Amino acid sequence: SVVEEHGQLSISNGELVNERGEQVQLKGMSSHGLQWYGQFVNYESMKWLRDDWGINVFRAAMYTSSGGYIDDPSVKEKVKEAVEAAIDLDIYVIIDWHILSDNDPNIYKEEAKDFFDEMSELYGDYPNVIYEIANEPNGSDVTWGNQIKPYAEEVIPIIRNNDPNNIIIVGTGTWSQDVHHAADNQLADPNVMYAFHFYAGTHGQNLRDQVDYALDQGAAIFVSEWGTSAATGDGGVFLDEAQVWIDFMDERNLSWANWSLTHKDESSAALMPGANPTGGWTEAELSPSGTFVREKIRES
Ligand SMILES: OC[C@H]1CNC[C@@H](O)[C@@H]1O[C@@H]1O[C@H](CO)[C@@H](O)[C@H](O)[C@H]1O
Repeated sequence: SVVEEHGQLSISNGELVNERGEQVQLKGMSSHGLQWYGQFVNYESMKWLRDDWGINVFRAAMYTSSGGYIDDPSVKEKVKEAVEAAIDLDIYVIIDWHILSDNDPNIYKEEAKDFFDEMSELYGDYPNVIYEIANEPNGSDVTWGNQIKPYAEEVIPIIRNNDPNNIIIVGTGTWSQDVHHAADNQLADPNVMYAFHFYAGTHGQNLRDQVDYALDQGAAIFVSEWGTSAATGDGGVFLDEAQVWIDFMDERNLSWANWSLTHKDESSAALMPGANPTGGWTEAELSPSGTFVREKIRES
C-alpha cells in the first residue's frame, strides 16, 4: 500500500515528496550490521514491522569493514533479500554502504562503485530503493569538500547510469553530523539528500539548530540513523531527549530510521534476547528502546 500510494519519491524545494508532489515522511527501522545480526532481516520480520509497528521504510546496514562486505562479500545477498522483501511488502528500502572504521569513503570507493552499479542495475526500475552511499564519514582528515563530495561525484554517476532519479542519501562529516558544510556546498543532483544522525544521549539543542540551518539553504535532510542511547549505541536510554527529536522531525518533515533491530545487549537495541528473528514479538520481547520506537511509529 505505501509504495503504491506514494510511488516515485523525489526532492522538491528541499523536501521529500511523493509522485503527486506532496510531502511524505518515512519512519522505520535499521538493521544492525548484516554480518552480525542478519537473521533479523527477512520477509517475515519485515512484514511484522510493517503490520504491527507501521514501518514504511527499512534500512539494510551493510558494514563494509568490521567483518562486513570487504571481508566477506556474501552479505550483499542479504541486502538483496531485504530489498526484495521491501518490494514484496510495498515499503521503501535503504541500501546502506555502512562505512565507519573505514572512516574515509574513498578507502573502498572502487568497491562501492561496483556494488552500487550492481544494485542499481538490479533494482533501478523499482521506486522502493533509496541508496545511502556512505553511512558515517568521520575524522578531522575527512571533510565535505575534500573527501566526501568528490566521492559522491564518482558514485552518483554510476547509479544514475542505471537509475536516473531514485533518492540518494550522502553522508556528512563528523559521523554524519556536519550538515552545515554540506548545505553550503551542495551536490548537483536534484534527488540527493544529506544524512544527519543523532543519539539522544547527547544534548541536542544546537544540533537541531544546525539541521535548521541546513534546511534553510534548501538542502534536503534524511535522518538515516538515530538512537535512543548514547552515541556508542549503549550507555542508557534517553527518552526525554528522544521525544524532543521526534517532535522536531515531525515539524520539519524529516524521514528517519532507528538503530537498531537486534537483540544485542546494548541500550539502542530494539529487541530482548528471546525475540524471534521472524517477528511476532510480545511486549516483553521489546527493549525499552524498542517499545518507545514502536509507539512512535504506531502513533504516526
Ligand atoms: O555507535 C552507535 C552507532 C552509530 N552509527 C553507526 C553504527 O554503526 C553504530 O552502531 C554501533 O557500532 C558499533 C561498532 O560497529 C557496535 O559495536 C555497536 O554494537 C553498534 O551499536
